[PDB]
Amino acid sequence: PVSVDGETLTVEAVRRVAEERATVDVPAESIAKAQKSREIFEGIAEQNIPIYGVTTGYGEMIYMQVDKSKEVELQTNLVRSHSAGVGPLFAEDEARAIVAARLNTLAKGHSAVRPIILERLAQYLNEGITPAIPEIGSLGDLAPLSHVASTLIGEGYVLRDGRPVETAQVLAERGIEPLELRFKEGLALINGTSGMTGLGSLVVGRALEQAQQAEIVTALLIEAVRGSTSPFLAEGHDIARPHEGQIDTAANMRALMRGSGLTVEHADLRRELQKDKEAGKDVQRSEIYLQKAYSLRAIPQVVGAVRDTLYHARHKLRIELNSANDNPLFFEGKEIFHGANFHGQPIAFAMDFVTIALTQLGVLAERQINRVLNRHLSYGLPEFLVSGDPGLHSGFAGAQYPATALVAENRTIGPASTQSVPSNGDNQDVVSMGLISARNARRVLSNNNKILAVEYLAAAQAVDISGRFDGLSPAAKATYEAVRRLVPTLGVDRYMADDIELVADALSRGEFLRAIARETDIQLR
Amino acid sequence: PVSVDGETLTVEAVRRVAEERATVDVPAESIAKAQKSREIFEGIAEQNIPIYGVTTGYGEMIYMQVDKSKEVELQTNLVRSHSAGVGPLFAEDEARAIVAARLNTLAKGHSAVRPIILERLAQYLNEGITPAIPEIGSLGDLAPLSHVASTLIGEGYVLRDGRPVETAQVLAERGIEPLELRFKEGLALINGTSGMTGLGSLVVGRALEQAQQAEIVTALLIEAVRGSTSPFLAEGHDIARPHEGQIDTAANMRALMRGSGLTVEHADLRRELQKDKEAGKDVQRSEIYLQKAYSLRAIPQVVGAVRDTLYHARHKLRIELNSANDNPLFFEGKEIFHGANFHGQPIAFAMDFVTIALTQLGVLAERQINRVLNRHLSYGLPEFLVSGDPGLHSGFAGAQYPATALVAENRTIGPASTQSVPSNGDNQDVVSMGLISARNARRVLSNNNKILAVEYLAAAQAVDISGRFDGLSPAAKATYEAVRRLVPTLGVDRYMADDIELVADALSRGEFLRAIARETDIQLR
Amino acid sequence: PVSVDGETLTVEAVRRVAEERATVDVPAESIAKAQKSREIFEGIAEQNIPIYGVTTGYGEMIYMQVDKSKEVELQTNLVRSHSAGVGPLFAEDEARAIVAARLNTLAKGHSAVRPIILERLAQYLNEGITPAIPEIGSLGDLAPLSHVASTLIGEGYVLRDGRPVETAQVLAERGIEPLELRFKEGLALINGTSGMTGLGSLVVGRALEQAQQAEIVTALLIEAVRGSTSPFLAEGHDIARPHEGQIDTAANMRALMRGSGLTVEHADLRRELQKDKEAGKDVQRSEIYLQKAYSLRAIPQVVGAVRDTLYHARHKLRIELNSANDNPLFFEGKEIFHGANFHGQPIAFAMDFVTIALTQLGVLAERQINRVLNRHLSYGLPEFLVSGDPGLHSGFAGAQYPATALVAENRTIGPASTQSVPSNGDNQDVVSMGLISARNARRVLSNNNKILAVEYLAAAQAVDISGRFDGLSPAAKATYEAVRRLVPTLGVDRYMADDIELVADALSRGEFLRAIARETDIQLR
Ligand SMILES: *N[C@H](c1ccc(O)cc1)C(F)(F)C(=O)O
Ligand SMILES: *N[C@H](c1ccc(O)cc1)C(F)(F)C(=O)O
Ligand SMILES: *N[C@H](c1ccc(O)cc1)C(F)(F)C(=O)O
Repeated sequence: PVSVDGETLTVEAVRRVAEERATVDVPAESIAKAQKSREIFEGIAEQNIPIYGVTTGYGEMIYMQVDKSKEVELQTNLVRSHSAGVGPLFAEDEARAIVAARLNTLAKGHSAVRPIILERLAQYLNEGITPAIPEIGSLGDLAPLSHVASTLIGEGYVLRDGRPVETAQVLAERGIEPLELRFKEGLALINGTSGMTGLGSLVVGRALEQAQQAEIVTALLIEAVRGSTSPFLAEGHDIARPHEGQIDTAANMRALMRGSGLTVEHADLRRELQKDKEAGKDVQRSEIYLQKAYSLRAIPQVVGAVRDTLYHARHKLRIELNSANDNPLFFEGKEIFHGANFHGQPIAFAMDFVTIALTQLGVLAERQINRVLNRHLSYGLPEFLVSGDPGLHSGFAGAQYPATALVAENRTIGPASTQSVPSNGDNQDVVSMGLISARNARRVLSNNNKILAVEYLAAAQAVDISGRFDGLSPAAKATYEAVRRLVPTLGVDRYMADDIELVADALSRGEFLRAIARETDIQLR
Repeated sequence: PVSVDGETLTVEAVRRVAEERATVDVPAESIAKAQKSREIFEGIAEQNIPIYGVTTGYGEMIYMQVDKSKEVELQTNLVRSHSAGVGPLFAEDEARAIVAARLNTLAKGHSAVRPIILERLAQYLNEGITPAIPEIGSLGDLAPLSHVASTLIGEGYVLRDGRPVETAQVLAERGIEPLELRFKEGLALINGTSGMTGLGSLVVGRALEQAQQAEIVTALLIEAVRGSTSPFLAEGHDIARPHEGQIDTAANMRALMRGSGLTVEHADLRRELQKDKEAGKDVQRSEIYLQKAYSLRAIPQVVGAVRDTLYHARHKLRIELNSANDNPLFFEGKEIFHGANFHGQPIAFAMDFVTIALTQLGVLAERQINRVLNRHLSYGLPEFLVSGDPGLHSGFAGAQYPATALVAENRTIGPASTQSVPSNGDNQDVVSMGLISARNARRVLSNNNKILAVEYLAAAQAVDISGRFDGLSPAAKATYEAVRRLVPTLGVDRYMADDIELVADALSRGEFLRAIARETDIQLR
Repeated sequence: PVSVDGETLTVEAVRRVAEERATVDVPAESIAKAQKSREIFEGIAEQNIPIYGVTTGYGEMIYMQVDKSKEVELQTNLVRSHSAGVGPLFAEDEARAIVAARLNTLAKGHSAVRPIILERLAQYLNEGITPAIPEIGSLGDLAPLSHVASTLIGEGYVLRDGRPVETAQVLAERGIEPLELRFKEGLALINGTSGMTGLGSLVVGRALEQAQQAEIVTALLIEAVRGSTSPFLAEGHDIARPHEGQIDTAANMRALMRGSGLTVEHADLRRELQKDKEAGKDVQRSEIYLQKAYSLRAIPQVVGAVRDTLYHARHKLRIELNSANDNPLFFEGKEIFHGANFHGQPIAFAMDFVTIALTQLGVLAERQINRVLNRHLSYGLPEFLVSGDPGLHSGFAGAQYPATALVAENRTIGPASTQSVPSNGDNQDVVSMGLISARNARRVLSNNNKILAVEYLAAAQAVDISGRFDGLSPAAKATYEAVRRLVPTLGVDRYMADDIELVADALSRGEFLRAIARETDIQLR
């Protein structure tokens, strides 16, 4: 079970609830802290004193004072008038992550909402009731969260087999009686960063697994091309350049290639090269390369930088997940806090940074593909990995194009966290556009799986063409088998699309990270 | 019927074939010119002389000389090895536009393909056989066109109710015997810009209708707010600043508001303002604005600039549609032309420019929405168009957000025509990424319909709140009725998403352009 | 004196050396380490053992084996052939930061450089010999570092009065004998990230001061328009949403407005509303805003997010400064390390994020300017801060434009860390472009000072027009006076460009941060 206590929720926890339908539980302590903050708050709203969104209009219309006698209407009109989302609907897991983020937020106890709201949200998650949430509308997350809030009151739509269905129907067929929003409840359900933070959580968690799966195929490729292990030696990172991510990537690369009979040690390389040099020449040519190209050597530095960005994003997301990103807020013994914790700037930036970092991860993976397919660049491998008569067959020549194209495409994706546009009578004069940033990172993550899919297939192909299977390390063999289990060796030319999408789906499921765990002792950071 | 003669095909013609399933016909003359270019070419290939893609390997593997005895295999291996597309599938109309563009290209007669290829392509279009074409893979359009070529040989997949189905099955169930590719036919079917040019055609055609529909709601809005007609007077454009698009937009605005009883003439404005000024004051305040804000005045200049960009794009597309964008090429009495007419740079640029122009069209539409919803900015209209008790009801306050958000999103879309990345052993060292550019423009076009949807609804709402219906011009009344036919006046607050998507779908169908044509004499440029 | 030991250098220290010309000293322990490593390495090189860039060609030409008899020539040809920088030259302070970063890198003792090289770079810094370094060339920093390396051997140019002067002459004048590059010294000098790390250090250090100065004006503005203090209450951050930067910004704002007679507490706002309301009916309008717009309420969340980004960048830069970003590397008792520690991905990413963060800092400042100039949003202040008769005078109307334009300009600056382009026979197939990333950030930083300059002038003007000087807090009176000491109150309209440039310059040297330190007891985070 996952404890949604507004204090200890983690990015991985969110993914379990969202992706693996893990049961959720709001601890008694959170319910208690919620019921008590609600109790006090109600006594305040009963005196009809000015409170944003409770006894006043919303946004710019805050100058409008509303009498407590309207309590339920004010909250309902809000949820309805703001359910203005457009575009595609979020997938089931994305919608669950968002709902989980809003629940954790309210579970912190400063939102002044009745316990049944938390209970009803936890119920929807546990009973598989997923709101239909359109992706566009959030300025950074009113619209998206309004569609969620709608379902709690028997309105809006819920997801069922990919399509939206009236909430009223699904609820009636559940024996669940919709709720009636009271003081501040409508506002609290929609005034937060749960959309960008929920989706961001999924993206960053998966981004880290992608970094791992990139290291996994990179290792296999390095073995298949008989690269040097020098670039990954601990001294060059742990000692000479202590960036956390760099140290982690190098450690993972050393572990992945451990036991390989194909990789080369620097000592052997220079000795081999030394034997190759004559004594009378001041300058002489050699076919031996003491060092390989950047794409097969600067891995610790590049993927490591990506990891650093991802670590920073996860840290921000963890703080956010367990924060009262709502307004106004309640603190026992104090005036009602009127601030802007609903402003997603910290997540907007974090996700924009993830978009950039993942784009470079893809750039690296595509150049490695180029490396293995180019005869002048690959170590003893036929052009474009053609196993038969080249020219007559193109081998992987056509498969490189989608990878190359996705790099160009990811590069057309610009930062959204800096594109605020003033709205609502200039009341919202500076916003974060955070959910766009999150959707941007998701897109790159998705495109990267396709790029990586081509690389995984190319690597497995490089293995059988060279006849180097037996030399592969235990991990490389596991990776190879995982690919071959999905797609066979490329003999004559054939329709490629199905094979690529098959491997890319596997990557999106973390299937290669699983193969390593299930087939080796290796523990990847 | 649409004549696909490789000489006179127009962007509108492509849309008819693609969107309205208009019958296609390859004229006897084109078939003749095709059979004759094929005849001669065959005599050339029979001498086993070096010809790219016919008797040699493809791309970098052109150094590989292939014997004519392989004819069919070479062409088939090519189509299969290059069907490496990934991502979503193009919709039925998009796939039809692409196929139509490839047919027109071959119909020009310099591709040296057998007539049955043209006949079979025309057959697929006329019989409703739509290839399943994944959107990603083209470097600017091998992969996408390879998926098309696959279906001609009974391979790959075809679209059926949104899903891909094996071509072999569908063909067998059609009594159609797949084709067998011969000398150069596989290469000719995939070596062109038909993907970006086919999709570009649809986008630009629809872009022009969007410009018209933006002018339509802008006119209604100007009437509803009682704006001045001064900005649209012919002298200010036809004489003072002769940009084609500017002249066209102003002419359309004058025609649309013709007969309005709400608009104001400059003469009346200054007279009204003159009566309002005292004689003893050197400087005095007034609530009268002789001029309105840019969003309700710089329409000719802004939408006109958009039109200019769109006119330029359509011109490029028309030239491209009727060009031999293929390689190598055949010209009677000459050596086989080995060039690069498959390079989509002219379309890549054109579509990137359309992406930019349409983004600004959206920027303008969103500020007009802001204009009508802001009490301090709208002419005698309640805040956020709330017809009842503001504050208690938010009216259109929540509806502005998706429009504002889409502007920010369109701004994160960067040019693709400059992002070439070298591939295929540096053989393709400079590409255009044109299909990405085309998909970029499509996205903005799609987002703009949502922005416009909010504006159309806001305008109709501004009409009933002000009680100005009776004053609307014949065209404004037609536009108003068209909206009300889909969505009712906004009384109390209510779920907005459905209403917005309903109007946006209508816009994507050109429903408002239709209302004007069907309800008025007005002829819009 | 700043200790350059390759272990403890800080960004702050880098600035002292670069901006304040603090003296540099390589500690004896570092000299001893470098000496020992040099002697051991020399013994290895003397045996003609294959070592990258010592006994082999460079980059792709690593396959060329060069005899040790060409020691000096090899290192020298490298520096010359790579001194291909173009574009403007870095300023004195920027060039010193680059030299400083390189010196610290070599001082770590893993570069196998003779101690004299450390001594000479130190001497250039301590004696004011500044390399003329072209800003463009680095793929991320060979070209720019090669121009620096050139000056050590008496070649290239030295900067003087913004003009380049042949090094040989300068050294001849100062009485210094150029050095002769020995094994690996040419490569060690140019094979690192000192260009982006040096420049990045200055930028990040100043960016933090810019965040402080943004908080300083914002505090003054808030007092000038009597905004609420509820948004900065500790429990809303320290407790509710503990993002480090957010907590710091709130804490700073709290300290800045302490002792103000103009700011209002939420308790007051609600009491004023409670009284303004006369419970006769349910819904009523009020002129009182219980909460202010985002630009005056979301300060901790937005500037806090910027701080978070800057803290991460500073942390990455601190690690990088004290790293052996060079290749190959010497580790006693171990094989020579052949990796890629010269790859700037970690800093390239870091600076791209700083570019993004600062852009948003400017977006916020520009909207705050819009706030006080717009009569509908200023809260009683005259339109455009005109003190005389509006219309006849425009006041600050024209001054807003450069600020607005700069926001647009900063948004046209895209990430560079993702724009790698393969070069050098594909040996450098994945680079970082980090120096471009650092210059992008410097540009936004510079542009922001202009935006803030207009805001500082507008704030002070608002103080004057409202006659609220006496009600200002101590910090606010100090900020106000600092401005007034440079620019007079705006009476009649007048040329504004000199006034803005004067305050923009004051901001670039941190004069406002200094006024606070000198006039108050406030210590800002
Ligand atoms: N997030 C609130 C809000 C603003 C505007 C509309 O239409 C709905 C909700 C808020 F106002 F911004 C706030 O909580 O301060
Ligand atoms: N468009 C051709 C091509 C190149 C590469 C691959 O793999 C398939 C097809 C061409 F080579 F570029 C050409 O026609 O010149
Ligand atoms: N930075 C080195 C380099 C590369 C290319 C050229 O032309 C000069 C120097 C290196 F190669 F990258 C290296 O491995 O250090």
